[PDB]
Amino acid sequence: LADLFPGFGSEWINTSSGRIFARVGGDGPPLLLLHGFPQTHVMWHRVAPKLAERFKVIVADLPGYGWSDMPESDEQHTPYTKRAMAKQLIEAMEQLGHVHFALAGHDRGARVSYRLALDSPGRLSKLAVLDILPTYEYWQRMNRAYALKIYHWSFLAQPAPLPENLLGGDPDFYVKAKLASWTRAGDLSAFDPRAVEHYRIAFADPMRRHVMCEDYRAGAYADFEHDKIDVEAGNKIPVPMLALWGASGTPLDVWRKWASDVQGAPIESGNFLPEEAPDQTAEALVRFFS
Amino acid sequence: LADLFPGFGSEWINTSSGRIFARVGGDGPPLLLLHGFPQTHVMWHRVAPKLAERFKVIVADLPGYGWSDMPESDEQHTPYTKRAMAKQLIEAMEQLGHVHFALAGHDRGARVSYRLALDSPGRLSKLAVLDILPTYEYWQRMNRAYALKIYHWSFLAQPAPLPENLLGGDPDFYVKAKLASWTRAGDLSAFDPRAVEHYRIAFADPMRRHVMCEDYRAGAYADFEHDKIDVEAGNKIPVPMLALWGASGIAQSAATPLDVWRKWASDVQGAPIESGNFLPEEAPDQTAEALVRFFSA
Ligand SMILES: [Ca+2]
Ligand SMILES: [Cl-]
Ligand SMILES: [Cl-]
Repeated sequence: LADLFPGFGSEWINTSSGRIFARVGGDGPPLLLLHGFPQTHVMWHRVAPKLAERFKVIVADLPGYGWSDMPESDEQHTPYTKRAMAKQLIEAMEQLGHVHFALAGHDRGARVSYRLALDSPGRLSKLAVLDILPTYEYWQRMNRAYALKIYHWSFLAQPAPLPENLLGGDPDFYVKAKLASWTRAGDLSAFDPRAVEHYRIAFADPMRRHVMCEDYRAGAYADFEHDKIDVEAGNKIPVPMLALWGASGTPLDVWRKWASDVQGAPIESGNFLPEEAPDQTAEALVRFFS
Repeated sequence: LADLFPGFGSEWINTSSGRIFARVGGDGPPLLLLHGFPQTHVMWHRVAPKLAERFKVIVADLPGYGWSDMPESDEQHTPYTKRAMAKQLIEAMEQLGHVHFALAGHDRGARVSYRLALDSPGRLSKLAVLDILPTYEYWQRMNRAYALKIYHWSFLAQPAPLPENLLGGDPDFYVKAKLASWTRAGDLSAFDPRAVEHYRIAFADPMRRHVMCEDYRAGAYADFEHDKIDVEAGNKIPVPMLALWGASGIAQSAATPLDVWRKWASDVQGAPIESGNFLPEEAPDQTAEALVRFFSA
C-alpha cells in the first residue's frame, strides 16, 4: 500500500469507542477531512497538500473504516449512526486539543459532518459538504427513479446477513464497479491506481464490509429519524457552510432549507469530487476556509 | 429431480421465441397456470391435481424459466417483458389448439397474465391473479418504507452484470433465504423439499439467474411504461377476474388489493388468504378451492 500524503504523519487517536486513524500535516488552523463510501482517508490525497499549505490538516478514517477501529454494533446500529460517529470524532479532535475546527466531508463523511454541525455547532468554524444532500432529503425523494439510481441505500440496509453474504463472493468487482459507476467517465481513470488499491484492500475484509452495511442501516433508520426531528423543529445549521457537488452526480436550494449561511457551486464531475476535479475542489475549499 | 405431478404428461411447445415446457393433465375447459420468481412450474404441485379433476390443466414454465428455452435478451429486455411473454404463451397455447382459455398466474406469472388481459382480452375467458398488484402500482407507491421492504425490485434491475455477479458466489443461500423470507412463518416449512430442490437447481444456473434479472429489468422499465399507458389512458381489463393474495404478503402491505384491482379491471372479485407470498404452496386447499369455484362459475 502506497503512502499518498507527502509531508504528513500517521496517528492513531484514542477515543472511548476505539482508535481513529489519521494522516496529519501542515500548520495553522485545524481542518478535519472525512471520507465516505466505499473509500478511506486516501481519497483526499490530491487535495490535502494544497490545504496543508494553509491549515493543519487531519485526514481521518471514519469509525469502522480503513484503519480505524471497529466498535461493536447493536440492533439500532448505534456506533455507525452519524450522531455517534460525530461524537467519536469530536473526542478524537479533543485528544489533539482541537475543540473548534474547520470540517470538510464527502459522501458518508459529509453526513457525519452536517450531523456534527446540527448537534454540536460550537465545534465548527466552517463546514464544507461535498457530493451530498441530507439523508432525509434523499429518502423524501425515493420514488421509482431514485430507487433505481441509488439502489444501494436500500440494498445495503437490508437486514444482515443479506448484503454481507452477497458481497463476499467477489468484493473486488463490486467496489471497483461502484468507484467507476459514480464517476463522470464511468471507469477507473479518475483515480490513482494506488488509491484504488487502498479502497480494494479495505473492502476485501468482511468485517469492514459489515461496517459499511451498518452505516447504510443507520442511514435508513436512526440517521433518517434524527434528521426528521431537525426538519420538523425547523433547525438550521448556523455554521458558515459550503456545498460543492459534481454536476453529473438545485443542491444549493436544498441546503438553504438546512443552513442559514450557505454558499455553493457545481463542479463538472461525478460523485468523487476530490479525485475527479482535484484542482477545482482544492481551490474552492482553500478560498472558503481561508 | 422429482416428478411432482404424478400422472401428468409433458410437452415442449415450440414458439417463435423458443420452447415452453409444460406439464399437462386433466380434461375439461383449458386452464393455464403461470408461476413466478424464484420458482418454476412445480409451484402448482399442490393445487394442480385438484384442478385437473375439473379442467385440462397446462402448467407452464415462463419464457426463460425452468426448462423453457432462454431467448437472448436485448437492450430493452424485450423477451422478458410481460407483453412479450404473454405473446409467447399465446403462441404456445395455439399450438395446443387453445385460442380462448382460463388463466391463473402467481407473482411474475400473474404479471404476464394481467398484461395478456390488457393486450389480448379475447384470449381469456377468466383470469386469476395471485399475490400481486400491477407493476405500475408498486412503483407508484416506492417511498422510503417500500424501497426498504421490496428492495429486490431495484437491486435485480440494476444494469448487468451487477446483480449477476453478486448472485454468483452463493446462489443457494440467496434463493433459499428469499423462499423462506416470503412465507408467513419465515422458514422453508411451507414447501415440499422436492419443490425447493427444483427451485434451487434452476437458480444454480447463471443463465437462469440472468433471465430473472432481465425479468426485473423489464419490470423496472418497459413493463412499467406499458402499464403507465394503460392507467393514464383509463384502460381496464374487461375479462372476469379474481384477485387472491396472502395476508402477510407484499401486495397488501400498503394497499387494499381489491380496491387497487378495481381501478384496473371492470369485473373483479377477490379475497385474502392467511399466507405469505406463496399461496399455492402455503395454502393449497384454500387456493385450489377458490380457483375451482371461480373458473367453474
Ligand atoms: Ca405444431
Ligand atoms: Cl490519543
Ligand atoms: Cl389451505
